[PDB]
Amino acid sequence: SDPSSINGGIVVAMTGKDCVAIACDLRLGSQSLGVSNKFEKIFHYGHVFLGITGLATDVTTLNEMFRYKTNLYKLKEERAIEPETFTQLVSSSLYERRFGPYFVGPVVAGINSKSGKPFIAGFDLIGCIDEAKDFIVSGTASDQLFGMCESLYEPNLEPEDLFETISQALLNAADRDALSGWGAVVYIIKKDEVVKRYLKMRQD
Amino acid sequence: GSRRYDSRTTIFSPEGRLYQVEYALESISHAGTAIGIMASDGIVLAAERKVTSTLLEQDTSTEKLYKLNDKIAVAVAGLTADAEILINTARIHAQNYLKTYNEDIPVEILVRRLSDIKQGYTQHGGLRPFGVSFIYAGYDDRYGYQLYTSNPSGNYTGWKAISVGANTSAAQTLLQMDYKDDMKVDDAIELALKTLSKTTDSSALTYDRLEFATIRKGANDGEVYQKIFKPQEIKDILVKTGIT
Amino acid sequence: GYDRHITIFSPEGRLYQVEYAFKATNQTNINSLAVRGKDCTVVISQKKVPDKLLDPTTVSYIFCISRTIGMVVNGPIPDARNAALRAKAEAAEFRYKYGYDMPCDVLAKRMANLSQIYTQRAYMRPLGVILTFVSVDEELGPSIYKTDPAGYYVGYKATATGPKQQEITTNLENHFKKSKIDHINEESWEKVVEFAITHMIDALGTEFSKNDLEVGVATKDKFFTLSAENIEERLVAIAEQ
Amino acid sequence: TGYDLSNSVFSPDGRNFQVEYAVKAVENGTTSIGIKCNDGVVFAVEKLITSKLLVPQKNVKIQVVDRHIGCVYSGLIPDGRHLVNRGREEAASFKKLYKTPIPIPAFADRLGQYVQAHTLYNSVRPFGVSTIFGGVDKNGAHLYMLEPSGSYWGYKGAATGKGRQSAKAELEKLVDHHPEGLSAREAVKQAAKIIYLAHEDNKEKDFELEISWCSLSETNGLHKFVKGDLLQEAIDFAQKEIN
Amino acid sequence: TQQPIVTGTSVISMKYDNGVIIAADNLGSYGSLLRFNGVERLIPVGDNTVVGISGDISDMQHIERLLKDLVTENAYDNPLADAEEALEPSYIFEYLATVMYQRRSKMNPLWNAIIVAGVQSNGDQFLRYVNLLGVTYSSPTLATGFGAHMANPLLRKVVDRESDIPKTTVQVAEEAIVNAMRVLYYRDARSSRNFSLAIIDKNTGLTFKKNLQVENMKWDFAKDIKGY
Amino acid sequence: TSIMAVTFKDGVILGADSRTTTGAYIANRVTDKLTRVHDKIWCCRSGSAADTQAIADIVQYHLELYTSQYGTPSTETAASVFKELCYENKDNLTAGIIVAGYDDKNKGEVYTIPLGGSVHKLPYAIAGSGSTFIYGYCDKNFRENMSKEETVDFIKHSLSQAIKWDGSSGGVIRMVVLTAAGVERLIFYPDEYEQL
Amino acid sequence: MTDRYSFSLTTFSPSGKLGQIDYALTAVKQGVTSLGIKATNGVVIATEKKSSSPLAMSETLSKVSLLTPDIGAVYSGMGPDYRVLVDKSRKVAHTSYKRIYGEYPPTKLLVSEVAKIMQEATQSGGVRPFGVSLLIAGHDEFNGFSLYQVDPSGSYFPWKATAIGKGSVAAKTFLEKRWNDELELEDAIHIALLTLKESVEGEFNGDTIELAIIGDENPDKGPRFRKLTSQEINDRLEAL
Amino acid sequence: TTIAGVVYKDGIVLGADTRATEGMVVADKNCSKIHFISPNIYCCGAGTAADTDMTTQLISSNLELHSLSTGRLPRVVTANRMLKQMLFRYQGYIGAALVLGGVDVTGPHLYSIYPHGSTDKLPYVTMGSGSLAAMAVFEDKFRPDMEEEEAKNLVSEAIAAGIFNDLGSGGNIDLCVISKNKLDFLRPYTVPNKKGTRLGRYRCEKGTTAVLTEKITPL
Ligand SMILES: *[C@@H](CS(C)(=O)=O)[C@H](Cc1ccc(CN)cc1)NC(=O)[C@H](CO)NC(=O)[C@H](CC(C)C)NC(=O)[C@H](Cc1ccccc1)N=[N+]=[N-]
Ligand SMILES: [Mg+2]
Ligand SMILES: [Mg+2]
Ligand SMILES: [Mg+2]
Ligand SMILES: [Mg+2]
Ligand SMILES: [Mg+2]
Repeated sequence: SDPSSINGGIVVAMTGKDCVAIACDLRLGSQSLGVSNKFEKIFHYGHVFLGITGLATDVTTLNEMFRYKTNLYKLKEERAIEPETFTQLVSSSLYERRFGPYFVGPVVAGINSKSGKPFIAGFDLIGCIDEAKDFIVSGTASDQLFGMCESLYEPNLEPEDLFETISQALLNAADRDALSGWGAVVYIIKKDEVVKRYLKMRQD
Repeated sequence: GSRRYDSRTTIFSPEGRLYQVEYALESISHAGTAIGIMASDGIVLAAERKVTSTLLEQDTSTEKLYKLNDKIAVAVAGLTADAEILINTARIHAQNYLKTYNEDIPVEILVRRLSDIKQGYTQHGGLRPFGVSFIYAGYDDRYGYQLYTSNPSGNYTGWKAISVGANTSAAQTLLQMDYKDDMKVDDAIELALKTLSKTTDSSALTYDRLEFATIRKGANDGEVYQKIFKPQEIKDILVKTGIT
Repeated sequence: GYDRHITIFSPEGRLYQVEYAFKATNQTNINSLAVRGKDCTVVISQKKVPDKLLDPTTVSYIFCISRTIGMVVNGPIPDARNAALRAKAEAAEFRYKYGYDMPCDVLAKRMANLSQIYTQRAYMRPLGVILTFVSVDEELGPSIYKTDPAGYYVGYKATATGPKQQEITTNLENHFKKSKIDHINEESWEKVVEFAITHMIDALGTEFSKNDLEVGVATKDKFFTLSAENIEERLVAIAEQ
Repeated sequence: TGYDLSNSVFSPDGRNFQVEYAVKAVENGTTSIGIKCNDGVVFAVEKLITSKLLVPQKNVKIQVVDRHIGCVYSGLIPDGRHLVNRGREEAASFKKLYKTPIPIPAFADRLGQYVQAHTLYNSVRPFGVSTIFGGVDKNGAHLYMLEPSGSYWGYKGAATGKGRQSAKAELEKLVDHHPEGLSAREAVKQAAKIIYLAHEDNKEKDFELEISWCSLSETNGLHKFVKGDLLQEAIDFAQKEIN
Repeated sequence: TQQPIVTGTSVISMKYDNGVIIAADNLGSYGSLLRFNGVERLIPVGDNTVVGISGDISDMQHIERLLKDLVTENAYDNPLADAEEALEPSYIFEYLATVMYQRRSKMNPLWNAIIVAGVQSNGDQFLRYVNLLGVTYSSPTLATGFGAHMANPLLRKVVDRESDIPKTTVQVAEEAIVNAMRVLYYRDARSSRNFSLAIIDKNTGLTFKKNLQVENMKWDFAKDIKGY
Repeated sequence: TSIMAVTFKDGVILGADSRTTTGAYIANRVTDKLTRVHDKIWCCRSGSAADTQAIADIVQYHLELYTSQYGTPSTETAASVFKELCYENKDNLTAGIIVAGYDDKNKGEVYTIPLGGSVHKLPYAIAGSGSTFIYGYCDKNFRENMSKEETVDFIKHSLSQAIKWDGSSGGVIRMVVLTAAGVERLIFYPDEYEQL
Repeated sequence: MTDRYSFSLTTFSPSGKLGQIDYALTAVKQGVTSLGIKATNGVVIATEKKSSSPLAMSETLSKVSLLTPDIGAVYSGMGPDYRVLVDKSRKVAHTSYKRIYGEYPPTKLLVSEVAKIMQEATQSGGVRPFGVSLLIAGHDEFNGFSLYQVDPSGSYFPWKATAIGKGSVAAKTFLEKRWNDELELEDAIHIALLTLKESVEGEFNGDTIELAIIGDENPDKGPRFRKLTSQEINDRLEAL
Repeated sequence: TTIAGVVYKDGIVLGADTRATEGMVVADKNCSKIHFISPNIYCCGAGTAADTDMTTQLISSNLELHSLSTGRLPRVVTANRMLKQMLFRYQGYIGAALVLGGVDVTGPHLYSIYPHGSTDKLPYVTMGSGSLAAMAVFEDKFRPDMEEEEAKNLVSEAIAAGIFNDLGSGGNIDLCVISKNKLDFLRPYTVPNKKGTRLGRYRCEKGTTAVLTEKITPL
């Protein structure tokens, strides 16, 4: 009965040369019992990508909530929300539930369409923004992901190289965690193309 | 007390009409004309801006045509400020439905709720009604393309072609004359512009006094696109049909 | 014509209740005046006690709002005291919330904002008063700010209010044309009080005993009113020159 | 016009006609007075004996607030009771927070602000009373008079009701003839005289006299009614002066 | 829910032929610390009633203000406030009993035990107890807290039943009360030597005695105690 | 904390140490526990720093608003406002406050308000964790109608001992003198008081 | 006290007119002239400081208000009504926008929020409409420079250039002739000073004119809103 | 976290480390902890990080509105009051531990604000897990009325003490110097640790990861 480790799962994001990557596993369980191997944790609102780990009901709820909020934004603003702005919206929304929080670990990823700059960010369950040049990690194998990213990562990787780095970071981290894995998805994001790849990984 | 200064906005006349609703409709009849035409492969929305000045910024302007979601738009006739209150309510209502059911809101459901809000202002609360008539243009996978209208009474109805605002009597006669069921979008575009051109209180219909939009399935395969026309695109479509 | 009974617009875009509240301002038949020194701000007002049965010490239109801010009112006493109690409460709350003494101009703006609400909301009448606030602000120095039933407010080099306000105003305008400066170039508040009384005498064309006047003085870190004997001392000094 | 049909409406003069109409109700009421003295205040009132069937001494009109303040009023009697009830609440909440009994000027503004509040809205009616009140606090004696507009001042002597002008004239003579001061026991006797003299303006029905006082030396700074030997002595003093 | 901080100990009392006697010491304890040595815990209401209070002193001071405020309120529009419509002991008690029970029922009690002693209009002796739970009872002798255990046994030897009240004079009753206060000072660790006593008689009225002391103290036998 | 207030011939003096702790760490060694609620009404604060600071601020606000309407409040009135806050919020407060002020009618006055929110008017008062160690001393050495110099010495010697034995007390001894003459602030350093 | 005015004080008349809105617009007509002009690299807004008395310090009365660092406002009509709209405009820019998105609202949306507040005074119980027309000039990253007018009804329109209040009919004609799409900011200030001279009766200088610009950043960003000084106006009046 | 501040001759010097932690893990090595309140007032933050960011942002917003209305620069005492009164109302549940420093019309002022709503007004303060290490430096070397470059060095030295000796603190040293004539926001002031150099290249070559399916979509 620790809300952030009932269902399991992980998300990681990285930056490269004029690109960003965000990846997640596919497991949803109930403690020891694996229930679903199709539960994606990465969503998008226009060109801004959001990954969410933690309690799966809150993952779903928050996706629905940010879709709602970014739809209204776009109608009023007459433009797509940018990553820097969305990051602030996520923070505000989480801190609104300060003493009854959503049990989640969200990760923002995307390229600002005006400046061309790759952007990633992470949050705690209560809204504190963690910005990074390099990588953001989240979920039940966050320790494992921190270790993988800190040793594998280098700056300014080409999209094809960055794919290999982020995939190896996720896979090897997931295999040292009982509650993560069961399939994986990687998103490679360039200024005006996005490539989504499913990874082959061990299914135990 | 304050009884002295109460207009009693929600009462019946001896004839069984609602004073304030009737007077709001009289207000709307002086607003710029807006026309909706439903074709088999799309919908046209056309509206005449209220007497323009040459120093008005035309491109960054919105007065008549508003987007409610990706599948539904409205043409406005009446007080713009009143319309914006209602538009935001409608926009939120659409998003509530999407959040609840994970499906885009069916057009009639949205129209009914907006119309129900208007009705309330005529039965309780002692406030003036909204001085607005809407043309709703939209698509859903149940009924396909749909046109509706609502007015300050909260009454709504569905149409193949319809006008609101000024000179609706003349506009409706002209639409009734040239409309047919097998019509295409590009024909409907022409009918809309021709009708406004004849009913207008201006000397000649020009690009700078018009707002124009289409809702087509003319994207790529089985999906709906909203095109709010830019100034230059209205200038081109006005030349293409030989009005200017 | 119910547009003259509540605060809604007439066909010519006017608010008659606001206009009539301005006429209530002069109902007391009292004239006030405010000027600034180098170090101080002096306010003076006429004191008329017609009834012999009145306790003259309790008849006042000058209020000590806070330690630093004083306020003179032109208008009926019930509305005047309503304005005063609110101003006191507002200035106390400001100090609690924000940790420093409410400036004269900020209080003025606040009371003007309250007045504005009564000109827009129907259930509340305007107060038939004009409020003149005085202090020596720690940032802006000697300050005079004035509020009316319209919700208007502005700062002043000097000012006057009442039935015979225009006479006093032009008298002051003519002095500042001559002196070429924004204030009374004087060291002591005692002489700025003397200037204020002297120029009121000239403009109104009347002489004053000690009981015909009321005087408030603002200095750095306190506002205070003068006793009958303080004013008498001041009247003697004018007469001996 | 119509400016007089609704409370809180300014006329084109800048007047609130509804308040002025409340003043008419006060002018119609019986005479009440207040006399400030050396170390206190004295209150008196005319009680019209409508019928033989009224129990004497048993329809008391002067009212105490806290233990040190006395209130008397002319006009609509129920409106006066409503004002005193509020006064009692205001005095209670002052003593609750600040411990000390409410000072008289403080108490005066509590009534003043409350009465003024009933001229701010058309959903209330102004008070149909003028109230004479006062007592003894840490700074000595204070006498006040409060009117339907919310206007109040401190007084040496005060009068309201049908015989106010007669009583005012009589009060002004006392102020002129006693510049040093009047004693509490003297002021009681004078109060009786003035009510008897002010009764000439209401002389169809004969009346009953009611007096109260607060004095630092005579009542120990507390409000007390004048009864028995001291009352009959004050009545006899008044009877001698009318003849 | 709270906890009592500054506290008063026993209040003791009894009936006699013409009236009642009540007494209490002048100490405000702060746990084991004997903090305040000048606290009056007998509070008179008019000239016919004395309310003796034990327990929390902050709550006692609150009750003191309620009684003071009750006297003010009774005087309002009451020409007979010093005569037929004066406050009776039975009125004052019932008010306090109502308050005490209301407060326990909101789970926010006044942390006290109270004895209301007085004489009524018709000369009848009034003596009744109420506490933080709203529990009430009357008896020829009443005592709170510690006094219930030590004072009552001594006082009941003077008045054991109702029929002993007419046989008990004011001298015998006052001796018994003062004697009981001595016994409490020997044996109660949270008591003091200094106390107040109040007699309410139907003939002689209210007599309030301050700055009394326990005297005639037997300590001599202490010198002959050697070890355990 | 060791705080006290003592009435004397010309008025009243308040005294306090300057130590604030979290367990055994001294968070502030130069604390001011003597705080102004009016020109000549001051208080000594003990208990929770946050609670006493919040109370003192509310009281200062109340007395400022009192002054605006009714002029200078009595010391009794100030104590009553403290009591009202302490008593009604007893369940959520840890505040032991001594209130001390100078009137011209009443001269020097001391009111102590312990944890329950009771009020006690006394010739002098001691409070705080360090007060326990000086009850014996203060009772033996206090006299009524002392001079200014005697009262300063009485407070200095007393708080010196309270500081010596209480670990929660220390730093400097601050004092505030309240008389008809005005308000005087005194400070005494370790090198003076420790060797008394 | 019961606020019993729970009903609308603005209602439709038989002709379809909303009386109180029209009457509010008449109040705007009586008010002092103010204008706004949009250049390629900036926007200018201007008005006359109509001093109620020469003893009054007209510097203290600011007709031109900063709403956000990149947005400014000016009005014609009732000053107190404007002052409370500026207070609400500033507050709504923080509560409903900056505390959510971590940036200031774009000009069009802040305008939309002010417009909403004014609409509600036109429909809610027991209130009259606001007796002001606003001219709001501003800049934001995605829309660039813009200028908007807001009326008592709550209706708002974007403008290349316009005027409101006393001499607005004459001033709008003057601007139609002079305005083009290749104006620099200095050229627009020059045209603003020319247009405003027509409607002013008395003294015409930096102490009687209030003029602000939305332009380049003045050293995260610097603020684009700048209020011109009394000296800066007088310098441009010599090259007039 | 190690945050600190001193009052020097001309004004205020604030200081902070840059380590953000998630339990025992470092989530950000160069995280900013000195927050903007107003142009003349800044606020170092310790305790719960979200509470620190949101509390300083809210009070910065409310002070901006206050300053627009009054037309004058805000004071530190009002920043202090607004933070204090809010934190008190939430009875410690908002875990914000702030070092508030700025320069008024009344001169330079420095405060420490605690989660429960207590404040101390002091010439030097330290907060966070590294407060004892930092306070040792101040007790060793602090004197009143220091020159600018001396006060800078003392704060830097006090943050360094926290960086090296406290495990909760680390990374770079950020300073903020506030006086009447200037505001100097120095980030980073010092880089006391070089980033550890890696001896091998562990990055995988292209095609190494096993893919199931791919999808490309343009924007
Ligand atoms: C040092 C303060 S300390 C260790 O001495 O108490 C920093 C101060 C700080 C860093 C960054 C910022 C950003 N502007 C402001 C202040 N504090 C931290 O590193 C804290 C450690 O307590 N870290 C956090 O609060 C982190 C934020 C990280 C994502 C970057 N959040 C958590 O650890 C949350 C806390 C929490 C809150 C409510 C309920 C449960 C847990 N843990 N989680 N999940
Ligand atoms: Mg696994
Ligand atoms: Mg398995
Ligand atoms: Mg009104
Ligand atoms: Mg020690
Ligand atoms: Mg607490």
